[PDB]
Amino acid sequence: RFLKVKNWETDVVLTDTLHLKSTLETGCTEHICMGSIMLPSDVRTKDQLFPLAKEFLDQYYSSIKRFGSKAHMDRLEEVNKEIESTSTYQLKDTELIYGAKHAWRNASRCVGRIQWSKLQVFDARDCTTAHGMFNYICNHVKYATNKGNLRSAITIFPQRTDGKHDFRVWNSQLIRYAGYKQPDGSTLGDPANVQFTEICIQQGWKAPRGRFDVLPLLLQANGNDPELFQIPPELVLEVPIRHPKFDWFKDLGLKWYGLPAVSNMLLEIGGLEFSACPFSGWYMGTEIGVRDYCDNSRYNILEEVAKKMDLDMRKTSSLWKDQALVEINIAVLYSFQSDKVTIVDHHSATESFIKHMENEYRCRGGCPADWVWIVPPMSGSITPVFHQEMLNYRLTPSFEYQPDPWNTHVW
Amino acid sequence: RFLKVKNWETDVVLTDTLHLKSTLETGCTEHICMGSIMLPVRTKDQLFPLAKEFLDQYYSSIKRFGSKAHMDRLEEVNKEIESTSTYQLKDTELIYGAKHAWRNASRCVGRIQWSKLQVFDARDCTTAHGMFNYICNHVKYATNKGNLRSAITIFPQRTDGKHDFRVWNSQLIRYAGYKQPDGSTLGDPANVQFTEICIQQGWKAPRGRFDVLPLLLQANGNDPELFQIPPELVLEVPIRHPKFDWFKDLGLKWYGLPAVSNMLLEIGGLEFSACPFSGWYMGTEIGVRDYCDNSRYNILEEVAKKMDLDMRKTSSLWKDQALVEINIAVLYSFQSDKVTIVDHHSATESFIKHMENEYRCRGGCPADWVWIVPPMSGSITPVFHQEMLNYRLTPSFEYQPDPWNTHVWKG
Ligand code: HEM
Ligand code: HEM
Ligand SMILES: Nc1cccc(CNCc2cccc(OCc3ccc4ccc(N)nc4c3)c2)n1
Ligand SMILES: Nc1cccc(CNCc2cccc(OCc3ccc4ccc(N)nc4c3)c2)n1
Ligand SMILES: C[C@H](O)[C@H](O)[C@H]1CNc2nc(N)[nH]c(=O)c2N1
Ligand SMILES: C[C@H](O)[C@H](O)[C@H]1CNc2nc(N)[nH]c(=O)c2N1
Ligand SMILES: [Zn+2]
Repeated sequence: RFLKVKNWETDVVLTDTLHLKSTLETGCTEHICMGSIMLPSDVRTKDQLFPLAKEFLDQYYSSIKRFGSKAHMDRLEEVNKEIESTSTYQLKDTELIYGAKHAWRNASRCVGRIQWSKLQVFDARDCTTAHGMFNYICNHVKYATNKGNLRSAITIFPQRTDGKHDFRVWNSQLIRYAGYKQPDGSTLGDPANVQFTEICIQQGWKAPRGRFDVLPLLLQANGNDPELFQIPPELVLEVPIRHPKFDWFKDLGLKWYGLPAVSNMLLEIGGLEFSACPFSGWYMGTEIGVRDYCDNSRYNILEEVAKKMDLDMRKTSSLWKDQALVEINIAVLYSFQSDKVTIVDHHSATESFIKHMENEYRCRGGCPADWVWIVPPMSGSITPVFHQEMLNYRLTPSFEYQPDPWNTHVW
Repeated sequence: RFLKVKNWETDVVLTDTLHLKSTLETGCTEHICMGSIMLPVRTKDQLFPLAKEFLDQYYSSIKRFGSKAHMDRLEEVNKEIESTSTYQLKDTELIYGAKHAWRNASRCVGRIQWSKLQVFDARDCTTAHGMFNYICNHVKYATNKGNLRSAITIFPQRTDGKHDFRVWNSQLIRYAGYKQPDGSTLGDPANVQFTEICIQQGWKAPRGRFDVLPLLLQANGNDPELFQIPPELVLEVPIRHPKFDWFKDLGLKWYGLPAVSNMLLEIGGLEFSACPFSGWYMGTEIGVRDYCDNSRYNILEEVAKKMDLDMRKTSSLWKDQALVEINIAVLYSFQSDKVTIVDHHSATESFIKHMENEYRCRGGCPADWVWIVPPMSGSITPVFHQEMLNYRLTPSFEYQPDPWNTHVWKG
């Protein structure tokens, strides 16, 4: 039970002991593996909270080489007393930064984790209003965008108290394109965002009804009704998509935004639940070119591109979809690189992740990793992660999924 | 207890109850997922329950459960076990078992075909020469002048583990590989170790780039013997590209018949250690893995050079572009020569239909996402978006150790 993972391309064997620190559950059993299920899975009682805090503070003081020290025991006692009285507790800034960086470090589905320690943490726990949230988010977007030299960042709004006063960003990402159902049956814009684009309109948002309309922010503070805000356009950096060989590619009229900023997850540190914690990095090209542009349930541009390439679209075995998919992804990378906007291709990112795995096994004893999500959605087996065995287990602090607010909110 | 899987592209939800019939273990636990691990002399004691379970399944399928034929057969097997320590399957039971081992193969995307398997009973075989004759007839039947037919040939079951029948080849038809003194490899790197054993056993190697390996066959626990498959039985396809006239000059060819020969077939507790089976290729097995794995023929560089791509930086996706062209050439060559092949779009679409049908008529379809998703263009195939449950059912195909590591040499 000191498990080993083999890379079948290189025969490198790593030994994993970190999984024995794991606490939460995978969803699998000895009789059935749920590793391809998208998502397995109210306030914390006074009891379950102190063990959670103790375990977190134990690993925090170990990381600063002060395990079993005066400061350690004192902080343990201090939090112990705060919980006994207040039925919760507040993190020190140092603890908050550590917790957020390690929630990313532990995100087994994230291929970009070699960067985990270079995370800018914005403490927004003093925020009280949607207008305040808007201000914090604009500052985040501007800092992270950095005129195309993207920088990772997270903004952490106040923690859940009793489930009635939740801070929530209702958008799934800070920047996403609208989607509208057409009278004929098709969809203009992003089909993934049709219900959200409806809620915004069904809320007051005057939609331009374009193909790439930046959605408004929909911000919930202290559990009140959410509020619409328009992100200043000069803060939304966008890349027009063109192809270094094909001039007609520009004519397609495609663009995408530079900042991937996920805003609907829940950050758990020491038992405390941060329901509003938008975070951002930079794109891997396939997220746009493969999934955003070519998923059948998204922009689904594959037919158009192949047609303009004059490919034989009559039989699947001509691999016209594969041919078009590559060209699309060459264009995305070329466009971002041309406009000096940070982006990583899937070969670079998976090579980086293999090196990160080696680092984590060496300096930490392991790295939880979800093969189903780490292997890119194109050209899987020519990237080094395809041939890498991975162990998936759930460490804390962590980012977790949470329900969509409009299914919960007492309106 | 019921379980649901969701297709996130179509929102189709399916309900699995078949996992309740699962006996064997997955390797996972509630605290770790081993879903990406490649690999996670039975006694009288444990054998009759395994037989009973199989015969219950068998007689259920023919709608004779609890019949006099069912009960008599159970008695007959029981007495045969207690008296002879093992038992013999009827021909009907063997055919059923072999088909269901394929039906239960959670890593196999081609299972829509499972009920159309030609089963060759080779349980009367006694020598390696007899094995050679049985395998030649299998290859001729399966090849069928390019109109491939699925087949399996089943040699005698294990007795005391000291008299195993084994096919030492990993596949019936495979190309030799030769490590050169300068560190380079001629032929197929995947087969260097086996090629060496063959050469040691007296095989005169042509030392070419595409040399069909000899069969190395072990009967009744004796030392294995070498045989050369008649070249007229080995159907091969020269690889050319439909637009690139220079592709032929790469000098590539591949064999037509994929015939895995190193797995163990388990039926009712009986172990068939030699059970070669064959179907037909999905194009990506050759074009992605065989040709473009860095640890295989690895022709990506040559193809990319002859296409004159930007090979300086990976973000030009020269590797991705060359991969698509190679896979176009594989499918084009096979189809032009009327040798059965299936592209990864057709094969995955069929699997989804198979899987839905299995959920309807059987209550489930165990499936290993990590293996079902093709090694290129993963997300533009429908299985990428399909949730799957993996669990172990019997009859089954299992891995077994390579014989050269366990064999006791006679001299
Ligand atoms: C800096 C560059 C980064 C890159 C290239 C990157 C890349 C990726 C990719 C490709 C995925 C798969 C998601 C999908 O395919 O839709 C992913 C997932 C994820 N990323 Fe990273 N990421 C980066 C930064 C970050 C940061 C800064 C955080 C948090 C602070 C983070 C947290 C996560 C999490 C939690 C997931 C998995 C979500 C889930 O469980 O479903 N990532 N990332
Ligand atoms: C009829 C056409 C067939 C096609 C197109 C097909 C396709 C495939 C593919 C692509 C794989 C993944 C293997 C890899 O990528 O290395 C696979 C796995 C497998 N196939 Fe099928 N197959 C076919 C027939 C069969 C037959 C006839 C059998 C047995 C009688 C079989 C049993 C298996 C098994 C047991 C595995 C899992 C191997 C493992 O766990 O390593 N297949 N198949
Ligand atoms: N309908 C629904 C509803 C719920 C869940 C899903 C699953 N749907 C996949 C998904 C959902 C949410 C986020 C996500 O992405 C994660 C992510 C996180 C950080 C990143 C940082 C940088 C970067 N470049 N990418 C990142 C991606 C995937 N679907
Ligand atoms: N280095 C190592 C060492 C140990 C184990 C492995 C696993 N190595 C993958 C593998 C091994 C053997 C066979 C195989 O293939 C399965 C298969 C079965 C039937 C097929 C029918 C048709 C078709 N087209 N393909 C089939 C593939 C995969 N690797
Ligand atoms: C590490 C991982 O288990 C291994 O590389 C697997 C991944 N998925 C695969 N899928 C298929 N079809 N064939 C393979 O050989 C593999 N290899
Ligand atoms: C069915 C499957 O769980 C689902 O489609 C997953 C598969 N792998 C993925 N991998 C990444 N990186 N992102 C995804 O959204 C998904 N989707
Ligand atoms: Zn699992």
